[PDB]
Amino acid sequence: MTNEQVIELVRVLLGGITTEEISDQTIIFFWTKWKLTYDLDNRPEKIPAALYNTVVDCVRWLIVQEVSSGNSSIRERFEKIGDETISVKSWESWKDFLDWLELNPDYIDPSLAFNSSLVIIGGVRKDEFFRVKNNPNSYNGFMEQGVYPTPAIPKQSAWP
Amino acid sequence: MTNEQVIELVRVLLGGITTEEISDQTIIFFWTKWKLTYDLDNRPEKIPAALYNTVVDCVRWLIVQEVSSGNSSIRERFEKIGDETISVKSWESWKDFLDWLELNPDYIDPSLAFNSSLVIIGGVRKDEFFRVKNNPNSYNGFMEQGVYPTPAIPKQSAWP
Amino acid sequence: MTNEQVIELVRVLLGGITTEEISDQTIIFFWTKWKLTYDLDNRPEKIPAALYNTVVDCVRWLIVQEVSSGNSSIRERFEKIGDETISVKSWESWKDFLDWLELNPDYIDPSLAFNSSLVIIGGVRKDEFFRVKNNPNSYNGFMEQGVYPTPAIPKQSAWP
Amino acid sequence: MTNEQVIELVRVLLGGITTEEISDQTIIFFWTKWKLTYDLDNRPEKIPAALYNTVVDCVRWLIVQEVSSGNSSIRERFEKIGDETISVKSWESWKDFLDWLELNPDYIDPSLAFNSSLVIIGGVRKDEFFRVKNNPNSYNGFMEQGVYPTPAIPKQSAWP
Amino acid sequence: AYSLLSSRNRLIPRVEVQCRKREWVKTDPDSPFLNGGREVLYTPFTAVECTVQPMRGKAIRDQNNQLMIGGEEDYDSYTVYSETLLFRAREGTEHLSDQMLLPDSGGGQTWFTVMKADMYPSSGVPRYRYYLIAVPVGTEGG
Amino acid sequence: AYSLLSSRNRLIPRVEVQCRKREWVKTDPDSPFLNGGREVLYTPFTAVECTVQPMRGKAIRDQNNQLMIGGEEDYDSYTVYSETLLFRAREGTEHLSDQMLLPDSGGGQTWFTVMKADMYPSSGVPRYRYYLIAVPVGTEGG
Repeated sequence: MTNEQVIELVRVLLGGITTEEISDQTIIFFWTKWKLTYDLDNRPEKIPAALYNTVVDCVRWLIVQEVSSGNSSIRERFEKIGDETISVKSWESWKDFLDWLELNPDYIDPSLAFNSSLVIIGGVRKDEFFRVKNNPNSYNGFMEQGVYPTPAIPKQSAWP
Repeated sequence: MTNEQVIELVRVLLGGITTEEISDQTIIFFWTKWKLTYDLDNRPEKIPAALYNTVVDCVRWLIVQEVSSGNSSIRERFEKIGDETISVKSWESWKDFLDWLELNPDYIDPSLAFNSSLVIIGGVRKDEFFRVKNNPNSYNGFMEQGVYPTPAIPKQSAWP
Repeated sequence: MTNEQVIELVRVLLGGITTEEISDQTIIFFWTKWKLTYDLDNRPEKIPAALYNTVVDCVRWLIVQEVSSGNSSIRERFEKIGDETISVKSWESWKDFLDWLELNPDYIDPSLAFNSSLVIIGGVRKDEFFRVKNNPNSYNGFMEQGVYPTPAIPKQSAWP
Repeated sequence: MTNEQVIELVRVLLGGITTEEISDQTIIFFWTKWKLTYDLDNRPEKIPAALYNTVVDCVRWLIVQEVSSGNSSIRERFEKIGDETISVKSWESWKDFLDWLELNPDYIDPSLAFNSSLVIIGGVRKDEFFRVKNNPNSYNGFMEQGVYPTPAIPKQSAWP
Repeated sequence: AYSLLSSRNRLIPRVEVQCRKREWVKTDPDSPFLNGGREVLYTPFTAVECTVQPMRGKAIRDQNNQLMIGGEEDYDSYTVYSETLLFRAREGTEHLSDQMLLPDSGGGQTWFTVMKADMYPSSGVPRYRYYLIAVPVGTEGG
Repeated sequence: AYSLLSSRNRLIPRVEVQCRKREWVKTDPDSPFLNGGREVLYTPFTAVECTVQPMRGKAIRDQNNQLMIGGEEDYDSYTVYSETLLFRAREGTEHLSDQMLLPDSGGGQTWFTVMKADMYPSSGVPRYRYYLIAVPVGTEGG
């Protein structure tokens, strides 16, 4: 993806967010950070992964933007300069959205292979059995040397 | 990293915090603290580590800035010098952000190797098994001398 | 450290606290107290330890400064001398900060060796085993004399 | 310590308490009380102990000063002699401070040997084992005379 | 001291208005009078932020068009809250009262002359209240 | 008895003001009149802490600049709360009413003369309210 498409895509995904709420320079800053770490030009397979992380970081910057200003710590207002009176009572709204977004990554890109390896059962596949068995660093139960080593007990996991 | 980029990077990460809220002097003070403890010039492998501690320390100084002033202990205000009336009601917001930031270090630098060694199981690796076994200071169960020492029981952990 | 650096360092650590809130004489009073007890001139290894205790004592004096005055026991105010009305409703803020500070001593000096000996397991080190074994005052299970003393039971912990 | 330094030291420890809140006479009254019970002139080892009790007693007198007056039982006020209106709402604050001070004696004098003998295990020291054994008044399990005394059972704890 | 009122509001909209200072001068060379042929000198400026409101009642002297023996004359007025300092006339001087341009009931724009200014010297915050009366139609006031 | 009001406020700012006492004296040696050539003697002093506020309405007599047949005259007034005792004039004596110096609508500073003083003898707390009127421009009052 080029530098101009990312701002176009992020703004649409964030419900048409405006420039003052989030500048185009900040989006490039997070976009560039994941470009150098994932060398997207070298391997184009990380386009969905780099795109998903970029949006999440932008939401994080939005939350901290409410902080460091007076918006986060106020929950009341009252103006009265005569006959005009106004009283109203997004920091908390951005919170659960970030939690919700991390649970539905398909909203960004459906090809993220999300939710595929929840349950793992060991010893029910030949591919997984031999990979563990043939690992030279593996130490299993058949290596119990006891008091002092004896040649009756194997020193390697793999079968001869 | 040089003395000027740290301020530029910190402000962007903190959502464009202003100069009056945190001076550039205080940022250097915490930046210099970790430079001498991690000799960044001698070993550049600690650039992410020094950067992470610098940002966290700045947030800590921000929290104590609300304390030691009237901002922390007040939760109401009311002004009236005639017809003008105003009533409104960051110490609490900066608290949870520090807890959140301590749980998401990838927001600062993805290369921090966060969350990699949660679960440890002993005796399932040859590298770790021999490290403990060959340790001259190790004392294991096969050394139980009893009432008085006997030459039938080893005095060293490593096998001959 | 000299007498002038400590005030400079404490004020920065306390978020730029002013002179009226805490005088420079009180800081010297607590600084001098830990100097004579830890003879810093004789052994410069206690610079972090004496510095950490000095700041904690100052926070304690800040808490008791809110007490012994009207600030601690009031939580409302109302002034009305005509058209000017003001109503607002740090003793409690200094409380949890002292609790928080005692849990993060690295904020003062990272070289305090904090949080290093939480879990202790006995009998798994030769250094710890022989120190207890060779202690002349130690009394272990192999000394059970029973009804009346007999020469079949050792009277010293160390092996011959 | 002389009669003048005690007032100077107490006021600093209590955060610069004023003269009207606690008179210098009352400080001497509690100071003199512990001087005669600990004969400080005869043995100067009790200077920290006498100082600690003096400060605690002063806090106790401060708490009872709020009681026996109208300050303790009131929790509202309202004044109006025309256009001037005032409404505001240390007995409760002095309470927890006394509890806190009783738990941190190091704030007064670090040489009080506080918090050193919490856990006691018997029979693991030769010094303590022989102290109980050689005590002529000790009565242990080997003295069970039964229906009527017999010369086969010892009448003294110490071994011959 | 006041803090909240010492800063600009953030709920009620405020606008800026234009104003102009006023002096006077004598022109006749030979007339022995201080008046002479009077002239007024202007120097424009603006108010930082202001709020305009109309009279609250319906009293006969506060109505807009008034019936006189000549014809249906015109009248307007306002109450203004502002953070700029405006001055009235001072005696024994050549300074006149400040004026500021505001919309009227006839759809046009006309100059209003400051008549009453309220200040709170003991409070400190720079917030003022003014009362204004529209200049007679066809003239520049006095 | 009152306690809170018997102490100085700690929320609303207060300021001190300057004042001056006033007497009068006869100067003419031969004139048979009590007036003679009247003169006033002053002795300055200050008020401990005060609050100044302007008139609340917009009545024609409370406006600052007033149109008279001679020219746009000047007028000002205030209401003051203070903890100092100030006295009005007393008859059959040589004492006049106290005056105190305050800012005006024209940007300068002028003397205001005490006209009404309010006291609460049965309450005890020393808090007073005064009403002041600016001295005519170009004179020292009466």
